[PDB]
Amino acid sequence: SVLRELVTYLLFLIVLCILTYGMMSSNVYYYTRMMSQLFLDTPVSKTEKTNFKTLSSMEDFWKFTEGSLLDGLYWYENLLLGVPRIRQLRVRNGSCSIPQDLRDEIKECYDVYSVSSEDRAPFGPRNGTAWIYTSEKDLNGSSHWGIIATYSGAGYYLDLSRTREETAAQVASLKKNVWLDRGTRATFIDFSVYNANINLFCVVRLLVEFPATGGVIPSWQFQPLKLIRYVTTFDFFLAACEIIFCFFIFYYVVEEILEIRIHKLHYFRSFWNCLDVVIVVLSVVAIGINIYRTSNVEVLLQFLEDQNTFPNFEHLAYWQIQFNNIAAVTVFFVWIKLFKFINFNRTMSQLSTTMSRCAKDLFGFAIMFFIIFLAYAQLAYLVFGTQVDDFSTFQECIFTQFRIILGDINFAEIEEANRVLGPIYFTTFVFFMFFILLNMFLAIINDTYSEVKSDLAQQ
Amino acid sequence: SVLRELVTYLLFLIVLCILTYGMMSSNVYYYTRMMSQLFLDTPVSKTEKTNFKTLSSMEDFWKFTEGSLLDGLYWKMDNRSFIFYENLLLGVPRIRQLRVRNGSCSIPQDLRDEIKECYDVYSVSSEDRAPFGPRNGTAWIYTSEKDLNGSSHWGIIATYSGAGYYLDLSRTREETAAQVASLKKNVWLDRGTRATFIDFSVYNANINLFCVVRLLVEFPATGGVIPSWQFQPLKLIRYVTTFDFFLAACEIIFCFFIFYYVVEEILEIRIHKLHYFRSFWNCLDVVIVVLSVVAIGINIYRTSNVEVLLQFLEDQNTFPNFEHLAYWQIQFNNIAAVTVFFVWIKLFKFINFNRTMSQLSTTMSRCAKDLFGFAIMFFIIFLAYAQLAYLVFGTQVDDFSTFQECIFTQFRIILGDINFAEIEEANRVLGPIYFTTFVFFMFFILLNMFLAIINDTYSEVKSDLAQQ
Amino acid sequence: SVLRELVTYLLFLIVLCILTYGMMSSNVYYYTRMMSQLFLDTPVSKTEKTNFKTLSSMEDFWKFTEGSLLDGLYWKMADNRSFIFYENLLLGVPRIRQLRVRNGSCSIPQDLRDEIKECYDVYSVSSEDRAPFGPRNGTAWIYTSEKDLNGSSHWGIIATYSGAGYYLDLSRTREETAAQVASLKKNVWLDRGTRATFIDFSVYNANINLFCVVRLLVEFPATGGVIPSWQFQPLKLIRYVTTFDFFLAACEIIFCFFIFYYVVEEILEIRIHKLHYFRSFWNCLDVVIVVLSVVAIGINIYRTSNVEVLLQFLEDQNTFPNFEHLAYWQIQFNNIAAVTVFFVWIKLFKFINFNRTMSQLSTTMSRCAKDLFGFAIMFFIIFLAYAQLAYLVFGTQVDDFSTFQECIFTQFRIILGDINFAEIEEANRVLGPIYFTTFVFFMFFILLNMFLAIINDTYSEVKSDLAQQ
Repeated sequence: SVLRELVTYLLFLIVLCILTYGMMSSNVYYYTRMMSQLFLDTPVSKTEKTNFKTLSSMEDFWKFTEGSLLDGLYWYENLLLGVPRIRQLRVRNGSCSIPQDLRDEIKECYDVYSVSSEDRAPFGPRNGTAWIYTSEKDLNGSSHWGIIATYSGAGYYLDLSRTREETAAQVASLKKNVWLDRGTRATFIDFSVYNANINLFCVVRLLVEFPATGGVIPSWQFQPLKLIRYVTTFDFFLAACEIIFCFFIFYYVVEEILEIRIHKLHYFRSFWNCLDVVIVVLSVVAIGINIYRTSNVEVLLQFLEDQNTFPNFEHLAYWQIQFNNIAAVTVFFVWIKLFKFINFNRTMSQLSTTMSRCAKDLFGFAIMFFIIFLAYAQLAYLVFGTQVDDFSTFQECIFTQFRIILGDINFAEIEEANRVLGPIYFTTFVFFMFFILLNMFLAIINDTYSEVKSDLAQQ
Repeated sequence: SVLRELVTYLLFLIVLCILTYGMMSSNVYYYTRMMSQLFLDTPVSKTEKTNFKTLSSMEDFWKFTEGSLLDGLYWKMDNRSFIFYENLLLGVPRIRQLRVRNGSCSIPQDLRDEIKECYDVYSVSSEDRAPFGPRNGTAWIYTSEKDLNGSSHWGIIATYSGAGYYLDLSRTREETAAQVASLKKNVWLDRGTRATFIDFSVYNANINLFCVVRLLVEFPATGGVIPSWQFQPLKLIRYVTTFDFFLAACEIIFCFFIFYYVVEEILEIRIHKLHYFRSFWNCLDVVIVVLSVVAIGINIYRTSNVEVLLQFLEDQNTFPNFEHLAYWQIQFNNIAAVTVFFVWIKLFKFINFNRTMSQLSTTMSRCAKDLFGFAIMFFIIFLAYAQLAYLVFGTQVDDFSTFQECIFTQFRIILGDINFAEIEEANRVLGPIYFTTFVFFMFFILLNMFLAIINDTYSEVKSDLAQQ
Repeated sequence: SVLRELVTYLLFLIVLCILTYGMMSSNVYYYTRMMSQLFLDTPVSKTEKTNFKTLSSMEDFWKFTEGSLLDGLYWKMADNRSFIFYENLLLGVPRIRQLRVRNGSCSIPQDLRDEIKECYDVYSVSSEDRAPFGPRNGTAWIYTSEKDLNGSSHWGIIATYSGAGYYLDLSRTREETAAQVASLKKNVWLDRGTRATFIDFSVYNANINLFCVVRLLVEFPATGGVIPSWQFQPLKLIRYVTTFDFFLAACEIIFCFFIFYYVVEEILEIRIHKLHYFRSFWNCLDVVIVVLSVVAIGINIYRTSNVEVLLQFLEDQNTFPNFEHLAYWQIQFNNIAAVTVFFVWIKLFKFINFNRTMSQLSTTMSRCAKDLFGFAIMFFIIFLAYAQLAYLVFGTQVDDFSTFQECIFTQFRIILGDINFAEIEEANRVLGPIYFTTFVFFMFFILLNMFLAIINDTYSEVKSDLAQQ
């Protein structure tokens, strides 16, 4: 009856497990450590200890862009794959309204970054393309969604060279004619690498944000890509597994459309059918991303030998990230669907009936729990927001509250920032979470279990 | 009926949130962060690895003042000083110490033949009010609290006063260094010194936000140094942008809501339903109204009491007195945060839109007199353990040095965030006994008693409402 | 009536708190912290990063004695006194003392009596050396008895040492203590037979009225290595100075009167009425409190009445102040007072019955104690089985299971999640993960829930019985 259904699903599960195991051991994560450590951890020179992880000004950034960058870009032992690009976004003088109370000394004001306040005039000597505005369309750029703002794709860009002898000269020329004024608000550096020692790709992005209050906020992201081809037999086995998984999910969506065709009258009143639909949509988006990257990985090999043109390879990294994050939740949902099927004996029948008969009550109390949770998170944001660095943003406040529930409290800066109303908040939060609120879920489950056992016994 | 109350409560909550996050400028953290990293983490000199956070003596303070402070204060492009090329230093900084007099404490007659001086711990009754050193300037002459425009501080060791021996520094670096060198030559920090303060302010005209800095160094009566700091941003030129006018309009609307709520509360307390505090929502409304009125009072008091800013602006070569404004800003922020928390908690009055939520609310309500009655006993045991820990470990751990610190350590014990390598070496017996018994009684007795009360109450409430 | 008992207990509690928290006065934590940071955390020299807390050999100890110790002891301004923080006065001179064992004090196998020549046992009073050695000139090379040294046993980490040994009294200035220590180092003073070394001194700090007694102990185990330990204790020996001291004395007298009254009342209530008197748990608490209080009073009387060492020091202040027994008895008195305060606060449960909510909870606890004891026997038997298995398997490798008590402490910490599974997995790749996983699973899934089952059953039973009746 359900033997085939269970069997098909079990077959489907082992295919996913094999694919994940093949994906879990790509020997790439080691490579990304040992490639990021070259740029973000090597001092700028033999004298200073400053690196990209701990930038603190503009002069050290100028030191970094001629030095620890060129030193690690031309010499694990990766090599270049084209020409890199440096771009900046900046605001315009007079973007503010200085209060009339004090204007005899404050002559220049630059607002925080925004599209309305962005500068478009040609500044400095108009010799090249770094001293003139180019729109987002002309650069084929997109948003970045940085730390303190979101940055567009336009700006003042300049493509570097393939030989360090000329890249150093041109970056020194850009340093001589002052390029990073007070209005500079962000700076991007991008390039691509091959590392011919091991066949594995990567695209890099380096960001420096200049706040209106002084200082720098360095940010980075490394995302490798794979050019997997028919090399070994295990690769052939994985490819065959991928193909049979594509056919299996095709069959599965056929049965799903059949289910929604004959049983269209009611298909969302059950919790499991929603699981099936989310699983199938995540699977289809994952396979779409996979086929997209497989189609587009062949375009990029033109830059391996010699091409003096910047390769625009950020969408590949974005979609690789999305693909990984979709695959993780997909396999989690598949394992939960497996957890559904265990209803063989009377004991498991009682357990499943108990878990199913107390779903609306648990959902109902989740609302109260999260109302209290977000009230506490908002209190923490309003009290420690400016000082602690663990509560600087609302979502970071929520994450810190979840970590505190799992016993990862600090309480050092919490008490230092506010000697009263900080300890009060911590003690009340701990007392109410660990003794009162979290026990309501258990109370609901206990009462439902007792009711189910009594009902079956009297039946 | 209830819909009108719900919608007016929703509008009140919306305007309150808009007010709170209007003055909660995004990414204001990095301004104070850069200031702290500049004035705290910087080593006092190129050779030394000591900074302000790790001061341990008085020569360390003298090296810091002539070192990291004069580097982080004065920048070159009587010209002005821009800290990060954006932050402008307003006026001059001020340094001020508090002293005690020889003879404030008495030496026993047994040891009077080898110990002469005796300086008490800091107190107002034992404070030095006499000139000393080369008595020519204001750094060697006592100036009272009112003649100096100060107030109490409440440091770590004690609560210091607003008087003492002060000196207003200069606008440039060349002569400020000379002033500090002269204060170092003629000994300014003797054995009598009990505290020292440094204050200054910056503007950063890009955003419209002042910053007030205070660095406190306490010299305890046993020897040593306890450093402290405080960076607080302020906004005193509010009306600059259109969003500021929007915020002012929301402020007026919020005052209108608070007045309406006060009128209704007086009406419902004076004649109708006298002594109606038997409910919970009424008490919650009273707390919210009282907190809102206190916040409005503070805002009214310190929204037009900005004549210190005008007095600085008419002559910018003086010390800007912005400490009271920072203190009242901090108090206002605390009151507003608590008010927002309680307004959010009030939302439970309206979530009864089905049977499940109503049943959950009833179960949570009917277990209020039992959980409170057992929380009394829980806290009796908790405070007994805290007292024992204070009496045993209060001299040597740093986590039990004060009673409140003892209480905080215990809530942290439950989360497993302890050392136990310092509890066990502080007292080899009665330390492990403490830890073992505390863990056993917290996890195996009282937690299960809380859960038992909750379980029994939920079952009884559900059964009785279902049967009725 | 009950109000009389309540008010008398409240007055007793108030007096006891006044006394104990007057002893725990304004921050002496910083007084202790300054000294400990000055001596323990100061690196032995400019280049090396070694401090007293991380000694590893004999040469490290010799660097510490000639290095950070003299710098932290003697401060500058004719051979004047040294004020440690310009405020703490070094009293008299410090003393250094060691313990030794005899050459050939063990048993070595006859199959190696030509390969192994010298042997020194672990420390024991039957194995300690008592003969002159080296350049037998002064008191550093001649054994001096415990009675002649006015000392006592210390109970260090490894063993309980004696009050005797080879001692030397240092000087009042750096230029002479340095020479004395250099002469001790040249004519080798620390051989392989050394088993311990002590350093003692005291300071005053007249700004407050509080002595500090410091002892630094370094043990050399028979298997090699160094184990450092320390002890900083503040004392008040000149009590009556200010008016608050007179207030504390009056409170002391009042507390003694309360203890006498309680003793006579409990004696007259155990004389005839209720000759058993012990099956109440409140009478047991009363007698526990009375016994602890009279022990504390006796210790206080027999330690304060003996400040004769202070007088002897005050006659001539170029001698070693012998404030060791005073610090020891101060520590004992502090422990007894802390426990007494704990139990007096716990006795407050006798009066919180003002309504039904507290009454039913107290009844629930009383009626569940009898079953929780029965289950706790089994819980602790299983706990001790796990502890002994961990001691026997991981005891020689992990450093967290070296002794049975350490195994119990480690298991209680594991219950909190304060453990490092990597260290216990490396020691034994099999039976390590099994022990940890099975312990966590059975402790949290089975043992922690039977307690809840019993508590909930008894609570529901008593609530329903009261409601029905």
